[PDB]
Amino acid sequence: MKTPLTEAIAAADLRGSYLSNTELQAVFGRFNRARAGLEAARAFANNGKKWAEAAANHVYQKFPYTTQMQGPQYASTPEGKAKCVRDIDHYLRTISYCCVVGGTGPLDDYVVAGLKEFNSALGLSPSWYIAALEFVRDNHGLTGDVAGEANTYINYAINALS
Amino acid sequence: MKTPLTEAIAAADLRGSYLSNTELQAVFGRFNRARAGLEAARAFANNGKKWAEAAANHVYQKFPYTTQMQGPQYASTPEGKAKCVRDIDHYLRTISYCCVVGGTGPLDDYVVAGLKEFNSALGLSPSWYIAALEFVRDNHGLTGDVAGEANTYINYAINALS
Amino acid sequence: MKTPLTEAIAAADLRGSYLSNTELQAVFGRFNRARAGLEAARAFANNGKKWAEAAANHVYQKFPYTTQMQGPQYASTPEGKAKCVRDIDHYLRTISYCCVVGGTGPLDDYVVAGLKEFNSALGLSPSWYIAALEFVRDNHGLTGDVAGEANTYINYAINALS
Amino acid sequence: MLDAFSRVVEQADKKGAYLSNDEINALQAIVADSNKRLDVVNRLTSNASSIVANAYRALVAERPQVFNPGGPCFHHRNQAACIRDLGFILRYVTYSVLAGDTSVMDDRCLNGLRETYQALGTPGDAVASGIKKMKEAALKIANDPNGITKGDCSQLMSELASYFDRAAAAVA
Amino acid sequence: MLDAFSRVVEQADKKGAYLSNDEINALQAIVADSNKRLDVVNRLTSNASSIVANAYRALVAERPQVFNPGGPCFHHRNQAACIRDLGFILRYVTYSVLAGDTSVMDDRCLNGLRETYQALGTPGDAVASGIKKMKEAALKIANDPNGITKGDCSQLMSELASYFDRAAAAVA
Amino acid sequence: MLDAFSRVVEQADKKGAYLSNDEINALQAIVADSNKRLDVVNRLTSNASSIVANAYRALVAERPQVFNPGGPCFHHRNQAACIRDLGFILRYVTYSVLAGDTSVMDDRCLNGLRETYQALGTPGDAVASGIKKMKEAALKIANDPNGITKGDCSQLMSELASYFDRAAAAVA
Ligand SMILES: *[C@H](C)C1/C(=C/c2[nH]c(/C=C3N=C(/C=C4\NC(=O)C(CC)=C4C)C(C)=C\3CCC(=O)O)c(CCC(=O)O)c2C)NC(=O)C1C
Ligand SMILES: *[C@H](C)C1/C(=C/c2[nH]c(/C=C3N=C(/C=C4\NC(=O)C(CC)=C4C)C(C)=C\3CCC(=O)O)c(CCC(=O)O)c2C)NC(=O)C1C
Ligand SMILES: *[C@H](C)C1/C(=C/c2[nH]c(/C=C3N=C(/C=C4\NC(=O)C(CC)=C4C)C(C)=C\3CCC(=O)O)c(CCC(=O)O)c2C)NC(=O)C1C
Ligand SMILES: *[C@H](C)[C@H]1/C(=C/c2[nH]c(/C=C3N=C(/C=C4/NC(=O)C(CC)=C4C)C(C)=C\3CCC(=O)O)c(CCC(=O)O)c2C)NC(=O)[C@@H]1C
Ligand SMILES: *[C@H](C)[C@H]1/C(=C/c2[nH]c(/C=C3N=C(/C=C4/NC(=O)C(CC)=C4C)C(C)=C\3CCC(=O)O)c(CCC(=O)O)c2C)NC(=O)[C@@H]1C
Ligand SMILES: *[C@H](C)[C@H]1/C(=C/c2[nH]c(/C=C3N=C(/C=C4/NC(=O)C(CC)=C4C)C(C)=C\3CCC(=O)O)c(CCC(=O)O)c2C)NC(=O)[C@@H]1C
Ligand SMILES: *[C@H](C)[C@H]1/C(=C/c2[nH]c(/C=C3N=C(/C=C4\NC(=O)C(CC)=C4C)C(C)=C\3CCC(=O)O)c(CCC(=O)O)c2C)NC(=O)[C@@H]1C
Ligand SMILES: *[C@H](C)[C@H]1/C(=C/c2[nH]c(/C=C3N=C(/C=C4\NC(=O)C(CC)=C4C)C(C)=C\3CCC(=O)O)c(CCC(=O)O)c2C)NC(=O)[C@@H]1C
Ligand SMILES: *[C@H](C)[C@H]1/C(=C/c2[nH]c(/C=C3N=C(/C=C4\NC(=O)C(CC)=C4C)C(C)=C\3CCC(=O)O)c(CCC(=O)O)c2C)NC(=O)[C@@H]1C
Repeated sequence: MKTPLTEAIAAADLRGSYLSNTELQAVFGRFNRARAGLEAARAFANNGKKWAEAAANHVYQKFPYTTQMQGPQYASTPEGKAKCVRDIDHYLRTISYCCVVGGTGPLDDYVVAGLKEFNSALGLSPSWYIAALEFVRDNHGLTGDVAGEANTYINYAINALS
Repeated sequence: MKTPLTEAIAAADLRGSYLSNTELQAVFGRFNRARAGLEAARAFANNGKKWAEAAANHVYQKFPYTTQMQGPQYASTPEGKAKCVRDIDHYLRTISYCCVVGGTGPLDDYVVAGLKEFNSALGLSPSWYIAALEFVRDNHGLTGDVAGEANTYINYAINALS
Repeated sequence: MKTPLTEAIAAADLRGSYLSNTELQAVFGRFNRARAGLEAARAFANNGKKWAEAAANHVYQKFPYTTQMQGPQYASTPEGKAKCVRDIDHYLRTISYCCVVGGTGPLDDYVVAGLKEFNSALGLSPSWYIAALEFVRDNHGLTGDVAGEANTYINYAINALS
Repeated sequence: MLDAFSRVVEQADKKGAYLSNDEINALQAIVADSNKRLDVVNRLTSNASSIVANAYRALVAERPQVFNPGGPCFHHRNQAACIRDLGFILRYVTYSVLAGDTSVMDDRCLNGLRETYQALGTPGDAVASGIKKMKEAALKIANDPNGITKGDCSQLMSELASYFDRAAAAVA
Repeated sequence: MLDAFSRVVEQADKKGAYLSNDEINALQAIVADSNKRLDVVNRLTSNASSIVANAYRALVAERPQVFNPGGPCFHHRNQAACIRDLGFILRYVTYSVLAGDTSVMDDRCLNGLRETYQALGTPGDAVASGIKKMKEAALKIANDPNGITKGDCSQLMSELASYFDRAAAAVA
Repeated sequence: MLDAFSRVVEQADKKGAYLSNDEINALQAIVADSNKRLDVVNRLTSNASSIVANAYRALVAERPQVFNPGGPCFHHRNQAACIRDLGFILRYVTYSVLAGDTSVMDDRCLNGLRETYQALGTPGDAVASGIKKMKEAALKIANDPNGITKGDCSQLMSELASYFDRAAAAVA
């Protein structure tokens, strides 16, 4: 998919040559920030399923109608709530993959590609997810560079969702 | 082939959507004139083979050389006359198909497509056919809208033949 | 490959027609000079292998370093000399083919196509071959039109080699 | 591409004979119920989005494995590509009801659709189930008593059913 | 694409040896009768239209089913497409007589012509009959005593015959 | 196209579960030796031309028939096309050492390379011999003690060897 290593290779294959000094540095500098990304994906691994229920509750208080209205595509029934915690988890799960890969590759192919065509065709709304996604961005409470990597990809999903 | 129904479908498939209100009317108005077209194709069904011999004689009097000259591609011999009544019938037979289809589809694919490349390569002349085709246009003697449909497609073959 | 006959056919197939009067003359005039070309290819057939050793010695005196330096891609060793007489022969052998064909077809596909990409990738130098190829151009000593045909294709290889 | 009329004309030319009286009457019947035929084509066009959405919802409710992490239809990329495909089938079914012929669907759609889904790893028996549900709805919508002149647009439903069934079989 | 000369050159290079004396004399014979060879190539070019027209006329007179309502070659669309094809074969036959080689015809024309006609439903044995008639004429025209210097352009007719026969076999 | 990391991520998504702790540590090891991995990728890039030139020289010295009048690789046209191909294999081997994954080579290069050489009449067992020699050199160059910080870039050589061996097998 998309990653600075896989990307730098593609931009070299097009030229029909090896990697340039300008690219060698881009890949060399990738491994330098790699440790922070892996530690970020390690944080989601543990308390990642927990943020799912936490964010699922946040969205209910932001938008009360999601848990009271009819039953076509809302979290009114207990069955629909299980899908809300599920959907939020898929976001957090994919975001951690971006930290391991060091690029927005996972989000690009997994959640972003085909985002709108699906949501705005099944009645689902972006505002529900963005709201519960902004929640995690604040409550995850990571350190420094580990929090930097996590946020760069948490907010990215928010940009595509808007 | 070519028909207002098949045509309206194609112009909708290109847009990657269903039929528009502007097209729905075109197909809806097709069925309105459909009864006249079928009754026209019914006229050819009966006294259609008769117009063949009638038109075959007309062309001989218009162009005397078609039945007196050599035997390469003329109606001089009795064998060549059988082909003249045959060729005229193919025109009338196809024209009736245009009435059933409600479009110049049959003529377009059957007689028009490849008309010249063949005729002007085997020695045959358009003037022979146009002459015997104008004959039918007058002598068929149909009613009103039944005659309208028949003529719209009889004269069409004359346009392509010229 | 490339020959006035094969060429005139291609330029006619593109037009989707037969040969024009302007082309018919080009092919008709080919056979007129054909006898000189065949007699030229007959000269190489006999004393052609002899010019190989003769030209192989010429290049050694022009460039002394070719037979004294290291052993990567030079004619220093007796083994490398056998390859020098071989390489020169391939040139003379192909040039005679141009005389039979009446065109630079053989040289174009056999030696010219891919010339540089190979030579300047294996350490070989054009100057070595051009030098030993100019030798033959003078020492072959052919008659008139037989010498004309031979030279037209001997110098052609020199143009591509430069 | 061929329609209900152009197809009989093609059958008449293959024998070098005019369209018989009994054939003129056959197509004459097609024109007589054109109004009903158009209403069918128009009710599916309108309720297009609903039909494919519910057909998708019921299909994921019947086969949750396929649309989950591991299944062939996971990811927003594939999720939207499944709805889109059902939408395609419905569009050509509608085209066929208009033409009174199944050629447009057979060529433009069904042609190599069986090998396509196969070369991509799509269940096929899942797509067919999506079409069978998309059918139940199409019949209920296209044959609603309210808002239309009362009558018996019967042979249209049978034909509508033959188009859906034809499409589902062509993939499973 | 290859010609009578370029083909022997290709055979000489495959062994890494010059063109032998006996081979220089062989092509020398080809040049000696070039005038006759060109006259052959020129008489077919001129009488091109006649040959394919009569070949078509005789072929429909021998197989009337094929060119009638029902047969594969009916409709002005297909009628003109049959003449055109015969014209193609004749054009490449002429190309071959010029080159003294059958490569141009084998690649540009005969290559996949057997599968083509097959995938379209063309009799094949009808096309071959069209070429065999197109041959009878070509030989009569290209070998007429009037208007040309008297001689024996024999081996040209035999070669001309091998080209036509080669083309007809490649489709039937 | 996939790399050492993106491949494990793909394996984690197929089960709908995060990247386990033991997997985080695995890739953690890949980053720890990245400096050595890059030096490998950089020493092959520099000595690229030498490796494929000597691999060609030794291959013609081992199989003189193939590169002579008659053999598949004769003519400047084919002579330069052989070097170029070896160069291709080496380029993608280098790409793989960078990515820590063999996908780029499998898709962009090895994909249909076995059928290609086959449909052209290339020995295949000759190309594989060109890669095995191109390997001997690559290991000697990429693993030279001079000019680099001393250590044990061992698992890189084993991996480098698996890439070359993978390429050679994919053609023979
Ligand atoms: C939680 C914010 C709320 C809840 C949302 C909700 N979503 C669905 C249905 C689906 N959710 C997804 C999600 C994904 N599938 C993917 O592949 C990806 C990318 C990796 C995502 C994000 C999908 C595909 C569906 C459709 C299939 C399904 O039915 O599960 C529902 C169920 C309602 C329905 O069936 O239409 C709900 C309830 N609802 C809310 O109101 C929330 C606040
Ligand atoms: C009558 C106006 C006169 C007569 C005409 C004539 N035509 C031919 C030969 C052919 N006629 C056709 C006609 C068609 N074939 C088709 O598929 C279609 C479209 C559906 C048409 C109109 C064809 C194909 C031929 C060639 C095959 C054949 O030989 O039948 C002839 C015979 C002469 C010949 O063989 O070249 C004649 C005599 N001739 C006149 O002078 C007329 C006034
Ligand atoms: C003679 C001028 C001198 C000698 C030249 C030299 N060449 C090589 C190696 C090769 N020569 C060729 C030549 C051709 N192959 C072809 O297909 C064609 C076109 C038909 C040509 C001209 C090739 C392909 C090679 C490479 C294969 C091989 O090794 O033989 C060598 C050997 C050195 C080496 O292996 O790199 C030499 C010595 N050297 C001189 O210094 C000359 C003056
Ligand atoms: C079958 C699904 C149901 C049914 C239909 C039915 N339809 C008619 C007649 C008409 N249908 C018309 C539809 C169109 N097409 C247009 O483009 C358009 C825009 C103005 C309209 C309204 C139409 C105009 C008519 C004629 C006028 C009318 O509405 O009556 C009929 C009556 C018989 C007939 O063929 O005319 C029926 C019965 N009847 C059912 O029972 C099914 C529920
Ligand atoms: C074999 C089909 C018949 C035959 C032919 C024949 N042809 C020649 C010699 C010539 N042919 C010429 C033809 C061309 N080519 C042109 O581009 C062109 C334009 C000016 C012409 C006229 C040609 C110029 C000659 C030479 C002069 C001449 O006409 O004699 C010959 C004579 C032998 C020879 O090879 O020269 C023959 C015999 N002879 C037959 O018996 C066949 C009927
Ligand atoms: C294995 C083939 C050999 C080996 C290599 C080795 N490499 C290092 C560490 C570094 N490699 C660097 C390479 C790069 N990459 C660049 O883009 C670049 C441009 C400035 C350079 C110089 C690099 C910068 C380092 C760190 C600094 C340094 O040179 O030491 C090491 C040391 C261990 C480590 O991983 O850092 C080794 C041992 N060691 C061997 O024994 C093999 C011969
Ligand atoms: C949804 C009901 C099921 C499903 C569908 C699905 N489709 C694709 C991708 C493709 N579908 C087609 C088929 C067509 N292309 C067309 O243009 C037409 C009509 C003219 C049809 C019928 C094609 C060609 C593709 C590939 C190209 C593309 O993406 O458009 C996929 C993705 C397969 C994958 O593994 O990536 C899927 C999943 N999947 C299901 O689970 C449902 C049963
Ligand atoms: C006439 C002797 C017979 C006949 C011929 C026929 N041909 C077609 C259509 C095609 N013919 C070809 C073949 C070629 N295309 C080329 O470019 C060349 C030379 C380079 C050849 C030999 C092709 C490709 C087609 C299809 C595309 C096209 O129309 O040009 C047809 C029509 C088939 C149909 O059923 O529509 C026919 C009938 N038919 C006969 O009955 C004669 C025996
Ligand atoms: C040299 C080690 C051996 C050899 C090679 C050889 N290659 C060709 C021609 C082709 N090689 C390829 C393969 C590729 N194309 C690509 O783009 C890539 C990477 C993306 C590969 C691997 C292709 C497609 C061709 C044909 C098109 C072209 O010329 O580029 C030849 C010529 C075959 C012929 O008979 O003309 C040869 C000979 N030949 C040897 O003897 C060595 C063993």
